[PDB]
Amino acid sequence: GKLQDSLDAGVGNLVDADLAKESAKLQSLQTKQQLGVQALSIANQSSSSILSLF
Amino acid sequence: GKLQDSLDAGVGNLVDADLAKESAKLQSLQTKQQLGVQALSIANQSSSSILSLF
Repeated sequence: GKLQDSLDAGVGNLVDADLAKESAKLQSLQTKQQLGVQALSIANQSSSSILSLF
Repeated sequence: GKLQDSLDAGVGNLVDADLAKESAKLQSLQTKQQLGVQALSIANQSSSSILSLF
C-alpha cells in the first residue's frame, strides 16, 4: 500500500502543473493579448496617411 | 516490570509531541494560509492596471 502511494506521488510530481503560477500567467497573457490587438490595429492604419498628401 | 515502564516513559518523553501547542499552531497556520492566498490574489492583479493606460 505504501509503495503504490509513493508511485502515485511520483507520477504527480512528474506531470502535475503548478496552477498558482498559472493564475498569474493567465492574467498577464490576457493583458498581453489586449495590447497586441491594439498595436496591430494601430499598425493597420499606416496607409491612411498617404491619402492626405493628394 | 518497573524498568520496562521507565523505558517506555523515556521513549515517550523523547519522541511524543505536546499536542496543546499544535492545537494553536493549526489555527494560526490556517489563518496564515488564507492570508497568503489573499495576498497572492492581490499580487496577480498588478498587470491589470496597464490596460487603463491604453
